[PDB]
Amino acid sequence: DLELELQIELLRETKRKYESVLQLGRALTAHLYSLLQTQHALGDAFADLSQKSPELQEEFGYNAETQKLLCKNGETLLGAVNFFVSSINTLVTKTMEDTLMTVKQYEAARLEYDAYRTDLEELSLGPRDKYEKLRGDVAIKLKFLEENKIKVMHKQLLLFHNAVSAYFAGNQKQLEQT
Amino acid sequence: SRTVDLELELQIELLRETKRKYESVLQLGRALTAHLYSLLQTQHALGDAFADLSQKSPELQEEFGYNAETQKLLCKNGETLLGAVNFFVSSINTLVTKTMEDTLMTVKQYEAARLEYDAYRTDLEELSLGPRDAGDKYEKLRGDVAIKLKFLEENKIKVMHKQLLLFHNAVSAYFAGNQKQLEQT
Amino acid sequence: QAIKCVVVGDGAVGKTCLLISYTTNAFPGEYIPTVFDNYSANVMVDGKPVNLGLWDTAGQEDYDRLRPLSYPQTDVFLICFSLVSPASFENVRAKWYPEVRHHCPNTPIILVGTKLDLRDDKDTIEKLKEKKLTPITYPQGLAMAKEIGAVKYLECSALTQRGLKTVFDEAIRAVLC
Ligand SMILES: Nc1nc2c(ncn2[C@@H]2O[C@H](COP(=O)(O)OP(=O)(O)O)[C@@H](O)[C@H]2O)c(=O)[nH]1
Ligand SMILES: [Mg+2]
Repeated sequence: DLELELQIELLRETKRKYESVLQLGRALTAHLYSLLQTQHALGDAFADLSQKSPELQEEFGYNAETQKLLCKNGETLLGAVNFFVSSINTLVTKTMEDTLMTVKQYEAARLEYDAYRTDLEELSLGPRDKYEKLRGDVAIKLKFLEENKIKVMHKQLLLFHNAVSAYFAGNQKQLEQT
Repeated sequence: SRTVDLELELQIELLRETKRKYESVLQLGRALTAHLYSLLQTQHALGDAFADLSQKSPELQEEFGYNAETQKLLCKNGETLLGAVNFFVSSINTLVTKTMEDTLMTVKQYEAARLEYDAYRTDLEELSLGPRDAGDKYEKLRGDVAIKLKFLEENKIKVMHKQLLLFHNAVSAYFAGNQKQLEQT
Repeated sequence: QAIKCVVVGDGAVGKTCLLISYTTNAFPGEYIPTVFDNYSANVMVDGKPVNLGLWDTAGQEDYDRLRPLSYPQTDVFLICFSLVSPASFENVRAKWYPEVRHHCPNTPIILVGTKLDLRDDKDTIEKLKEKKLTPITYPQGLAMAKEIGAVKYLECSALTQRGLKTVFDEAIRAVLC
């Protein structure tokens, strides 16, 4: 049957891309985390130099505050990015699997009906029904997840974007509070 | 029985402690450059993926594309940041690595002369205590480091002032032109 | 001391595996670890404590704009090419040699032969001929180095480590001369 296996083949290409996204996701997390460690250390290094270098007190001064504010805001952003990737993960590691698994059960009793047909076909003219039950839990299971995809990606994609945006706004704001 | 050039030696300790701290900043800067280059690239990938998914998903065409364009705006703006930090790192690297090293090269010669003079005048003392007898390099070097320490401090203020000003500006300009369009695309 | 070494070269050559194998002693073929990550290392170059800063890159044209962003303040380039890829090897003069010089014309360059194992194996050896092509020899790689101005020319396998540990010792020596 075409319907399902056109619906499945797409549920994989999609499980894939969302993985390729999930990759770039932890990466973003990674690089972001590091960058924060650096800005934290850099703000302390600048605060210190500010106290010791009266000739360059202001210059080291505004540089430390900035880096400190940036680090603080970066924390929230990181939280967000994590919640993102995390949730996108739940939608791939579990919810999607739960569906991709019942497909395996469907595939188990799938080509065995299409095989046993052509197979026990030779044997004829010479001189066992719950195959669809899985079909229910794979069509009703399948696009019952698509709604779920939409519901999650919509929300997740919005939080993420808002988070990134908020990042720069929160930064640009307090950054002008000097 | 030890020669001490109080003011001078205090300045030397400060230069060594300054050089230590700057070298620390220099390391952090380098890390900052790495991570920023790593962050950058991702944003280029993310941008492309999101742009991809945006076309292969009409249900979420506006959501994915909204992000695609942002992760693409950032990247470009984070190219101007990277360039600025490299500039920061290499400028201060010249100061520490070359200009401060030149002076410390003279600070070491002077310290050596100062210690030789102390050993010399000490040898003289424990030599008087015997069959009886009770009747330049250091000074030239002492003068050479003072001049250098002064030239160095002058140049240090200038280089750091300019670099602290530009680094700060670059770091914040990575928000100004990053806001007026971060969600205006 | 701080030395910055950038690894460049046609994608698929193994620049990423070259650096993960070296710095972590493991092949990344397992999940392909953190994208666009850079790597550092601490090696003893003759009773000498060195902090090696290794920069990975992306060979695809898509990144031609933000790639040279890592070249400033570099100390030694390692133009790579696959010994199993004659095509990649051509771009050694077609793309890399110029670009690296276009920005920093004065920095030492080390030509490396990534994948020295798939040079005598039963598979690509056949499909290589299948495309009317053959693997890169010592010459024309040894001459390629000279055709450019490489301070050295080594070969190695990120999957066997043979010649790996060396490639960087040469990168460093090329620096402090
Ligand atoms: N057999 C073999 N394969 C390698 C070697 N190095 C990389 N590869 C493979 O080549 C492909 C691309 O390698 P990669 O490190 O991602 O190349 P990059 O574009 O330079 O980062 C992957 O499928 C690797 O498993 C090698 O030393 N020997
Ligand atoms: Mg790679």
